[PDB]
Amino acid sequence: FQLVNYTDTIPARIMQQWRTSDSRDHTRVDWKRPKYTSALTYDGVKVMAEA
Amino acid sequence: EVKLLESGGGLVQPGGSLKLSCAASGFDFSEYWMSWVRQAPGKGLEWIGEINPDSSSIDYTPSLKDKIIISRDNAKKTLYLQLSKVRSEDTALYYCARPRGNYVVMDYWGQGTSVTVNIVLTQSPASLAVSLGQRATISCRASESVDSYGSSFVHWYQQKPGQPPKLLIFLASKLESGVPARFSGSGSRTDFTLTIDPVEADDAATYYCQQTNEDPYTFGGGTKLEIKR
Ligand SMILES: *[C@@H]1O[C@H](CO)[C@@H](O)[C@H](O)[C@H]1NC(C)=O
Repeated sequence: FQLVNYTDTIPARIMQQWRTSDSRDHTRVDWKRPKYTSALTYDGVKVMAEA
Repeated sequence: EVKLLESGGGLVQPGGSLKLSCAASGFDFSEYWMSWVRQAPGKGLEWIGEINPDSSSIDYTPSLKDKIIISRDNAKKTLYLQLSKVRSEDTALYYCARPRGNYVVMDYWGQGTSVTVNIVLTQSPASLAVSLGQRATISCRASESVDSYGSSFVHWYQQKPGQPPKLLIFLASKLESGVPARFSGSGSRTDFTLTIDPVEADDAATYYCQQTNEDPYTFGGGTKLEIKR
């Protein structure tokens, strides 16, 4: 089962946004093997922000 | 593995145009960002610019915008740098590199090509001679606080004469892939320290510690390593 299509337009836009925010200065622990829990974390913080 | 090869360098007349290509192999250039950085002969490095995979935002320095153009090709996985109206300051070594600000583990710099027409990071010492099989120590002092969110975003690289600076140590506590277990890093918030154990003969180069925590992204002064015999 798959939840996140990483190449779909709004998800790949979010992907490009955090890749650019990485490549501008720096962030924490690295990438290229993602997790769906991090996607749920991002979407839950977006839920709290919209609320 | 990750491999980058630059081509098109050499000599160029003053006032003309120049196009340098950089081919990649072993990774996906259509997702990973690219960067280009110049280095004068005998001086420190200087970041020319960076470009994303989708070719939507290409950033550069504010003082070299009218003479640099960065493009890329994800189908051929090759980056292209175009320079117009070259001057006497254009005689330098350019270097194409993978995303170094983005991913510290996937940080890798290509060989580059030679073209012939406040945070203060102090290295310690300027020059030292260590024998083979020993352990050398190189210190670095920062004028401002480079610590952010618990991690010290400082990279330690080694550049030789004719060889590009390979990213040896990332984030002051992790060793890069491909390099053997012969270099470690430590320090705290004003003083960083790179240790080499054991000392080999091929490690005789110039070590540089560079921090990119905030603007401006400075580079180290350069500390040469001499192998005793
Ligand atoms: C998932 O992404 C691929 C790659 O672009 C696309 O071809 C496909 O239509 C997408 N599927 C959905 C359901 O969006």
